[PDB]
Amino acid sequence: SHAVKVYDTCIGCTQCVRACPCDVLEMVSWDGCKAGQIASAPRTEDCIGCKRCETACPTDFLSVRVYLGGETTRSMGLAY
Amino acid sequence: MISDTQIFVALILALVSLVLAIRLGTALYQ
Amino acid sequence: VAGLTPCKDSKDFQRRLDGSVKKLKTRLAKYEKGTPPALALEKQIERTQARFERYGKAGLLCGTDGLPHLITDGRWSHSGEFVIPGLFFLYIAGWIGWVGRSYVLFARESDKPTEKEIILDVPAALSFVSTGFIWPVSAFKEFTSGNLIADESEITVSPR
Amino acid sequence: MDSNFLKYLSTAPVLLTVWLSFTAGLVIEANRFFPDMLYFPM
Amino acid sequence: MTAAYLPSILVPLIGLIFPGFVMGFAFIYIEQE
Amino acid sequence: AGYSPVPSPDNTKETYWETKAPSSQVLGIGKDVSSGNYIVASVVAAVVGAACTGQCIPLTVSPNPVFILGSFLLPYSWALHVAAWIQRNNGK
Amino acid sequence: TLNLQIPSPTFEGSTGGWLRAAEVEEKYAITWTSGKEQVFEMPTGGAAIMRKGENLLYLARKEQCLALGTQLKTGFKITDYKIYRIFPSGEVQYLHPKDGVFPEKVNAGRIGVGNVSHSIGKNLNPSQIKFTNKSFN
Amino acid sequence: TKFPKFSQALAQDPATRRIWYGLATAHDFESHDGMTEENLYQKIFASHFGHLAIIFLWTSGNLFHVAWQGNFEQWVLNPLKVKPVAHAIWDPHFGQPAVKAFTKGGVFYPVNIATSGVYHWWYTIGMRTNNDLYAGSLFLLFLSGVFLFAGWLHLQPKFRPGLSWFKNNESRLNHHLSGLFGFSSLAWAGHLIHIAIPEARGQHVGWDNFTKTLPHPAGLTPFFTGNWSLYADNPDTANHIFGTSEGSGSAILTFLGGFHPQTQALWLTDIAHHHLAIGVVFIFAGHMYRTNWGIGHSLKEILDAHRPPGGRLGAGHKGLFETITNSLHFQLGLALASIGVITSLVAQHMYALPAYAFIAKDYTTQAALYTHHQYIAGFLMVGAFAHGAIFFVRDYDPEQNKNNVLARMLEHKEAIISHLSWVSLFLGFHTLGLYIHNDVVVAFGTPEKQILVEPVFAQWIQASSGKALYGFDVLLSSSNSVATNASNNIWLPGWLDAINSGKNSLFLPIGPGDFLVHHAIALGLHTTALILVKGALDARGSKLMPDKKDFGYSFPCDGPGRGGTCDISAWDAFYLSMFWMLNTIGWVTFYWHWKHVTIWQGNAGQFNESSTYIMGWLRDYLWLNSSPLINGYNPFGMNSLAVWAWMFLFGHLIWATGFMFLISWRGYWQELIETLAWAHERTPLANLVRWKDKPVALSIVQARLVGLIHFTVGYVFTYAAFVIASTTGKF
Amino acid sequence: VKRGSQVRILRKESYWYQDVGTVATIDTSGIRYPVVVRFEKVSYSGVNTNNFSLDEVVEVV
Ligand code: CLA
Ligand code: CLA
Ligand code: CLA
Ligand code: CLA
Ligand code: CLA
Ligand code: CLA
Ligand SMILES: CC1=CCCC(C)(C)[C@H]1/C=C/C(C)=C/C=C/C(C)=C/C=C/C=C(C)/C=C/C=C(C)/C=C/C1=C(C)CCCC1(C)C
Ligand SMILES: CC1=CCCC(C)(C)[C@H]1/C=C/C(C)=C/C=C/C(C)=C/C=C/C=C(C)/C=C/C=C(C)/C=C/C1=C(C)CCCC1(C)C
Repeated sequence: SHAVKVYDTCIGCTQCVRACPCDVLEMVSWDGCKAGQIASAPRTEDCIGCKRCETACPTDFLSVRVYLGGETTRSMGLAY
Repeated sequence: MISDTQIFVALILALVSLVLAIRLGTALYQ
Repeated sequence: VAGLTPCKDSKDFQRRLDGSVKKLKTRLAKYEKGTPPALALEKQIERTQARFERYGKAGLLCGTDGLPHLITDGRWSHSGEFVIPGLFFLYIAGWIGWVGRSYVLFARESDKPTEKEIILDVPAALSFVSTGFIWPVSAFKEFTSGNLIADESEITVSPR
Repeated sequence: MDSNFLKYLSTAPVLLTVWLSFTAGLVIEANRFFPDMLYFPM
Repeated sequence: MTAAYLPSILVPLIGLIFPGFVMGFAFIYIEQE
Repeated sequence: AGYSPVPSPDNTKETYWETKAPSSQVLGIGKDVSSGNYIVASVVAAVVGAACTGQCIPLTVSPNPVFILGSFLLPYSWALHVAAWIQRNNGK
Repeated sequence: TLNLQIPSPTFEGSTGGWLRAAEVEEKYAITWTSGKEQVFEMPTGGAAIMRKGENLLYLARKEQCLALGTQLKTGFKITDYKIYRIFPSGEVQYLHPKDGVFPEKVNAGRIGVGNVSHSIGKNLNPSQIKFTNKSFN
Repeated sequence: TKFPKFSQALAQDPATRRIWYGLATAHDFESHDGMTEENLYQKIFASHFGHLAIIFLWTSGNLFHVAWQGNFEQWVLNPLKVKPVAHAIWDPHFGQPAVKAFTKGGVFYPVNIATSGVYHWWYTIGMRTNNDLYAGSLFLLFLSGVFLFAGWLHLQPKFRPGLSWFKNNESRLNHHLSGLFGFSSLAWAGHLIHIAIPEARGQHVGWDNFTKTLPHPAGLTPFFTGNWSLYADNPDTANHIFGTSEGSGSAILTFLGGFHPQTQALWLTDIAHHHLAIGVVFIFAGHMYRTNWGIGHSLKEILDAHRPPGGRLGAGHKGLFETITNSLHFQLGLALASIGVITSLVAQHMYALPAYAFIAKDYTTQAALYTHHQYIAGFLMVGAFAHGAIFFVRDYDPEQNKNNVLARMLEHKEAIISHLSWVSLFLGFHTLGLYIHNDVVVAFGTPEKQILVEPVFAQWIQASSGKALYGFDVLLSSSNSVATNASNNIWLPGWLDAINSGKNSLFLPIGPGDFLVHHAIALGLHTTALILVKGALDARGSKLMPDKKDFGYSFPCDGPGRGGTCDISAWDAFYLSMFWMLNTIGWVTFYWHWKHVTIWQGNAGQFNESSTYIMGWLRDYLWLNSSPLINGYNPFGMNSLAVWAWMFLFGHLIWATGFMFLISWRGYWQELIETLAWAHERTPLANLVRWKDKPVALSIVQARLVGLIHFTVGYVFTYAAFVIASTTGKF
Repeated sequence: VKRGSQVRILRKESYWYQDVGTVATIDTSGIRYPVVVRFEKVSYSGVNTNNFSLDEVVEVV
């Protein structure tokens, strides 16, 4: 599957979580940002690689990165 | 001018080279 | 003379002139005298003859094909072929670039630089256009005063 | 003249069109009165 | 049996049999668990 | 970082230098030669090479082997004079 | 848990529905309660009528299920949509509102997965992680 | 699945992407699962052995087919009149008209006429009978077998080399310079003296004769006495009929210079002397680096020591030793660039200075060889830059290359790229502008208004080499110059005879058309270099994707996030540079072919006059010379050029097909294939059959590659057909 | 660096590397990247603001 990673530049805006067509990103608690929340990628096996999370990211270069890796049915979005 | 015996010797050498090529292909595939 | 012959005394050049004039005269033979077509073709013939005569007297060199060739090596006998025209270009181009850069800085120090760049302040633009006539000394003055070249630590660059 | 109309004339495409038409006219008239100049006369 | 028969004996082989067998074996190999 | 160590020849030293001149290990077998020796060698090599080159400039169908050999001293003199500098600025 | 007896939104049928891969590998389901009988757009194509009460729908992709859920949440004001994944064994799983609350808002209990303790500029180089098991993080 | 045994990520793919990517990544060993450095190097070693075996088998097949189905024995008699046949044709699709049309070469069965020049090459070497070619083919088969066995053996546990051996630079350099290059050229000189020259003089020398036949009447006494000049006395007369003893001499080593009159090629004695000299030079060069003894250098020491004290290069060449030795991609790029330059040189020099007898009069052969080697050169240069980029992505270690030349290149990459872009725009703007100016004036009927610049610089170089056509009187055109007086009695007579005769391609006369096309070539080289250099330098990162090295070399994109990131990879830079490289080589070969065609028909004025505007190229080169090719077959019959006409249209077809993949992108096809899969699954009597790999559309990078391959095949085949058919139909 | 001060960016991955921005606020709570810098030049993503650490910004003269 694709490898989705989050970095400390995260500000907890949550737009990455709201932009994901699947449910791959969720907000968890953190102390490194004013919002007190950081993005996490627990369901990375459902990622398709659209990079909508990357698009909906306001930090200078992204706090969330999608590295496209091995392809599966779910990653390829094959309904057949 | 090139005789059938000459062509057959060439074919035998080609077959030997094919056997060696198969051996090398196996060894590389490993 | 360099590797070719002067165009003023080239049979190929004379033949090309004769061919052009003969084509024009053949076109003219089918038009009544004094009609606009006849006058236009006669003027074309005159222009062709004047062009060939001027090229011959200019000192241009012509090859076996009968067409003028340019010696763009630096020879002063052929400066008018590339160097002096090139100097005129460089003058005009530096004028344009200098005034454009000046206007860019002027708009940079404005309330809305983008607005100044899409909707121009033509009084200031014409001011800079006028300034552009001594761009060589002005550009060198900028360079020596250090207002032209930016420091390596003040220009954004991608990571290695 | 209306200042808004003057700003509209100052807009980039209008100025580019006018300036390049002026330049084309300059070159065309130069070639009309001094044609076939393949060289700087020296 | 002269060498002049070798083209007619071989070209059909090299052009239809060798490709067919290679394609079949490669298919079996690529689609195999 | 997992690359295998790069093998180098025996007695391979560190020749990197940011000083005014290299360390004189750059000159190898001639590291102990004197700067005056290098100067005299360079001058003699230049003269002999120039002479032997002039003796062969209009090359004939049968050039002299000794002149051919000595003509190679003109390129040699360059290295020698460079070495002279190096050895003068390394203390010798 | 999922109740397989919930009625469906009286769809008229389409060629965009699930296929043999749904019966062989995975088939997703979405259940939601509606206050009235509205008309919504199927993620596969066409219009359907949702019922007053509980509606169960079957799709082939989690993305289709979540697109339908987003349509319900935004177009309508239905936010009680639950998503499940069903295998041929019949092992229904629960996926979308995993922790009963949508991921867009933090909730106590979640553990960060895939978080890195530096910026992207601090990643190692492939030369540094070559012929080694190190990770570029 | 276990198809891509080297990648579980592909083996577990449920689609056809697994098969495609297993095909396309089979030879990227570094990326394979569990690949160690030792295994990598040993596999590369064995693969090199196999590649050498393949080359030997290919040359053996050429020799065997020319010996069996060829007309070599009746070609060596009248080489200027007989067409050399490559191999027989056996196609069960041919009609009787096709068989009759292809029955040529003096044989009685359909044949292909060779355009490779192997006939001339072998004749010059000394091959005269078909038995010689057959023996050569046998030996090359034996050598292929030997190298295959070597490759298999060096994969065995007790014979697998170690990395301390693979990274031993000094010994490999010494052996390659001394034996592979030096002693190999010395052996070629020995061959040319013992076989080629006696064979060219009508004396058969072979294994049954060479141990009793003296290459020179004096034997080796002149060599072992120091009287080496005795080996240059009595060269071949100007009336020597190649292959016969009439007019022959006894010299074995000379420096006559120029070309043999009858054969119109370089003297074989000159070639032998050349090879002997470079052999001894290479043998000397191969004793430079240190090995198991104390003498020699160490490349690490030299590299570290070479740092200018001014500091304008920083740390100089410190760390480059380790970088190059540990990066196979750096070595691959260096080798590819050097081989590309050398093959361009091979093309440029082999048409100006033919070395094989009567090759110059085989017009189609010469054009085919030049085009072949120029295209190979461009491919190799593109590969060199691609592997430089791959090195930057994968093998570059900044800490190791702390402030050396490489790090400085990366530091001012912006300046480099911007200046390269400026020079490209400069060249393009002004070259295209001059071409359009000429087009418009000629169209309006005023060709005298064209801007025609005499290439006085190139003409000056020609005059310096000794061309008296242009009046410059510089170095060798001047009879009182020191340059002339120095070589007047060694090679200058013959060299001047060659240069100042219009019978050859040596320093062809040039004009404003040559000037303009040369600046077009400069534009092409600079723009291809721009694309490749930008790709290599931005491979590690850019302002858009400052972490590209994490994603690698050939990822598809980074999404539509920051305004769009299509083609943001160094692989994509390569993909575009391949269009530009195909454009530049097309220009080069167009120029070469048109100039030489006009010279061959004797109407060089046509080129001199029409090369100055693009309509001239479109009309007097393409349109004019495509007639015989497109008439290869027609409603009224067919001839042997029908195959080339068919391949012409084939190239057009595949080119336009590549346009499909290059313009149409994935999403459309993925949504179409979805409907196709639905249809197959719901069609009765066909749903009984089911795919084992889910049918998916091609990936983004895969589609780019496939379109590029189709485009390149169309390019190459179309121009091959055009060049060969037009040359063969005009002469 | 204080509020309303010109600071040059020193983060290499930043669109504004070696560029000047204005500090809008500095959070003393103890977060990883306290300072907030506003720029006139918009980035590729369209954002003209970012959060930086105190070691990635240098005050200009
Ligand atoms: C390079 C190899 C090759 C060879 C040797 C042949 C040979 C043949 N082709 Mg051609 N063909 C080829 C490539 C080749 N083709 C390709 C690449 C294409 C695709 C464009 C075609 C497309 C093509 C067409 C469209 C036609 C031919 C036909 C023919 C036949 C010649 C005309 C004739 O009168 O025969 C015909 C007379 C006969 C008596 C035919 C007997 C053939 C026997 C039965 C062959 C044995 C098959 C073998 C058992 C299969 C083993 C399968 C295994 C590998 C898995 C002949 C059998 C013509 C034909 O009639 O084909 C049947 C024909 O119409 N070919
Ligand atoms: C001897 C020199 C040499 C060597 C040793 C290598 C080695 C390598 N190259 Mg390659 N490369 C070379 C020359 C070389 N290259 C040249 C000259 C170029 C410029 C064209 C390139 C451009 C290049 C790129 C851009 C890339 C590589 C890559 C690689 C690596 C993976 C190879 C791979 O994927 O195989 C591929 C396997 C194949 C079977 C190739 C299929 C396609 C070929 C071209 C066939 C198409 C022609 C068609 C079949 C003909 C039809 C005929 C018609 C009549 C119908 C490998 C280390 C890749 C890599 O790993 O990079 C990190 C990579 O991305 N190379
Ligand atoms: C009627 C003939 C003609 C025409 C239509 C053009 C048209 C053009 N020229 Mg010009 N050019 C001509 C004759 C002509 N040239 C001649 C005879 C010469 C020889 C002297 C040149 C030398 C020349 C150069 C050296 C350059 C051009 C460039 C250009 C293009 C952009 C110019 C520009 O943006 O100016 C607007 C001005 C600016 C944007 C300011 C910056 C650029 C100018 C040219 C700087 C001038 C001063 C500077 C100190 C010169 C240093 C030159 C040195 C590095 C060699 C444009 C297509 C430029 C180009 O192709 O760039 C890719 C370019 O750099 N031309
Ligand atoms: C690589 C060189 C080469 C090439 C390109 C060809 C090409 C050809 N040969 Mg072959 N041939 C070769 C070497 C080669 N030959 C050698 C060395 C011999 C002597 C043993 C022969 C003996 C031979 C005969 C007797 C005949 C042909 C024929 C033919 C034609 C049809 C193919 C065929 O029947 O092959 C059959 C080939 C064999 C049975 C044995 C040789 C096989 C070679 C050694 C394979 C080499 C593979 C290569 C190194 C690597 C492949 C790369 C991979 C990516 C595919 C065709 C023009 C036939 C024809 O119709 O000619 C007009 C024919 O009658 N060849
Ligand atoms: C004298 C000893 C010797 C010799 C003869 C060779 C020979 C070879 N080694 Mg080397 N090698 C040596 C010592 C030697 N090695 C030592 C001591 C080591 C360990 C330190 C190695 C380690 C080593 C490795 C690790 C590898 C090699 C490889 C090779 C092969 C290189 C490819 C090739 O054939 O290029 C042929 C090149 C030439 C014939 C000359 C250069 C070509 C230029 C362009 C000149 C062109 C000439 C002429 C104009 C062409 C026209 C001809 C005709 C068509 C008209 C080659 C067979 C590679 C290989 O393929 O292994 C199987 C390889 O991977 N060697
Ligand atoms: C004929 C087709 C064509 C043309 C004209 C160009 C032009 C260019 N390419 Mg190339 N390119 C092409 C095909 C072409 N490309 C193809 C098929 C590909 C493969 C995808 C590429 C891929 C490619 C890459 C990857 C790169 C280039 C680059 C360049 C530049 C090279 C320098 C140059 O020549 O500047 C001179 C400029 C020109 C020749 C174009 C000027 C056109 C006219 C004459 C100008 C006047 C306009 C006129 C006033 C408009 C009036 C109309 C209006 C009223 C509507 C230039 C912009 C490089 C670049 O950008 O370098 C800076 C670069 O990186 N190209
Ligand atoms: C002729 C004769 C005389 C009397 C007795 C006899 C019965 C023998 C009778 C019959 C002989 C016969 C039928 C001979 C047959 C000849 C044949 C099959 C010849 C074919 C030869 C093929 C050859 C080389 C192929 C070489 C291929 C190579 C390197 C491929 C390279 C490789 C590739 C492509 C992938 C990786 C592995 C490797 C090996 C590096
Ligand atoms: C000797 C002689 C005879 C006649 C008179 C004349 C004046 C000509 C005189 C002098 C001739 C001279 C000096 C000729 C000069 C030729 C030269 C310098 C040719 C060089 C061409 C260079 C080329 C391709 C370079 C290609 C570079 C490439 C791929 C680089 C790729 C790389 C990249 C992109 C990243 C790092 C790794 C790597 C592999 C280095």
